[PDB]
Amino acid sequence: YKQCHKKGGHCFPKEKICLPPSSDFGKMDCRWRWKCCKKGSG
Repeated sequence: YKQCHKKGGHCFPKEKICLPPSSDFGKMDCRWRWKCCKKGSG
């Protein structure tokens, strides 16, 4: 919501696929062990 939203993404745990496989962010403004995901074009 804070850092990731400028790019445009939602938080998901550290295990699922961020599809398309391009913009997967690490520790953004999620919690300690979760990540933020954004698509490319799809």
